[PDB]
Amino acid sequence: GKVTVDTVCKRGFLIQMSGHLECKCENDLVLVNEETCEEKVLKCDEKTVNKPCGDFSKCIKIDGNPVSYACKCNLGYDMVNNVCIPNECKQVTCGNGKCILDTSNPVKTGVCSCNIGKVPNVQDQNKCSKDGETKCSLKCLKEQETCKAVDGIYKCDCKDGFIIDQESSICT
Amino acid sequence: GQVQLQESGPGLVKPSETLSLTCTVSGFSISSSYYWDWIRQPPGKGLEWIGNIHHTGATYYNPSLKSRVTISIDTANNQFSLRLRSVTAADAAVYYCARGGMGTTKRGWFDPWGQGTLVTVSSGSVLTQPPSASGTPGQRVTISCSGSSSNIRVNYVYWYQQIPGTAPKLLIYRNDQRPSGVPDRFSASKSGTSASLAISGLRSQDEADYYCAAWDDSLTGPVFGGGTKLTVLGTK
Repeated sequence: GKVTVDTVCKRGFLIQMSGHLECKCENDLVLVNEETCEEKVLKCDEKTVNKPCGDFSKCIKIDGNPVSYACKCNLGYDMVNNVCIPNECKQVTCGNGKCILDTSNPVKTGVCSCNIGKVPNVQDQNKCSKDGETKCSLKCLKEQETCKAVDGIYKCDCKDGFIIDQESSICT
Repeated sequence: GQVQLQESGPGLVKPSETLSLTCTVSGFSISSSYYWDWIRQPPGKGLEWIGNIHHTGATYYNPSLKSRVTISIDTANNQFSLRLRSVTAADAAVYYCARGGMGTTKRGWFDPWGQGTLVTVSSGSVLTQPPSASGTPGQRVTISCSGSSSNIRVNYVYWYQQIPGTAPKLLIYRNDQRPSGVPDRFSASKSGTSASLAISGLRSQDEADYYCAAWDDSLTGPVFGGGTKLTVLGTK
């Protein structure tokens, strides 16, 4: 279940933050598990129940008077600001970073993983407030791509002098 | 570049064999943000989507075929293949490969299409369209496409024209928009769960099969209509 440098993010791509790796999706697909992206539904109703509607969220039926259909987080997650975060990360603030689960402490622990250029600060409750360094360890094998710091995360992007084509995602 | 697709396959398979097909993509890297789709057409019926693969290995399959179908991709040689097990006479058809778009704005968009390979077998639709339409030169004809809340209402509709002997070709994209080269006498619209294709100024060159298509969120994949065979009277 761990996302490693060898993981293939299906219909997606890997990104790295100061203390972990995660999968992001191509176009407007959504994560259904940590390594799989799928086409999202635009409306929840009877015929799309249990279909992906967002990252780690699916359409569910809400019984009542009237019956409704909503997009609710998968098991293990809670909706905070309309985003599915792990239960153990409920109301955890990391500053320049995000809360994640620690498969180094395999006991269900919420830790802070920080934007590239920041590291956890032991003086600030392990928040992402200490300027710091992270080594990119992404492979980036697709031709004319290398690891780059984009928007505070490491990802495979087009070599210097090259521009990504929007329609195909090919570096030209 | 000049993306082109070409199918290779057996011409004849025996019942219970596994049909194997291969699509070669040229002028373009298969390691791109697209789906690589297999679609088939029984010799006198409509289009049926079989499945697709992404270069990361993720596959989508038609549920009705899931138990018998495997699609694989070979990025080093820019190829992708179809395996269909326990072939029966019902599997005889023209098989096409195509490049399908990803995401809400492009899913259901197939361009370019392969020429198609005929698969014969030896011995031993979700969207509804009128089966046929007809008119005389100069008239306007309309072709209906009735769907549901899971495909037409929430997903973009696409129209494809199949001149006899040729592969389907994109005629209309994103409900009402014309690809360069299709004249404006071709129009299309969508309302609720239904869609319509209007052809003005009918001429003999229009005689062809017309198919609507849209991604279905219930089945998780593209669905085609049964097709409308447009015939022009008084022509050749």
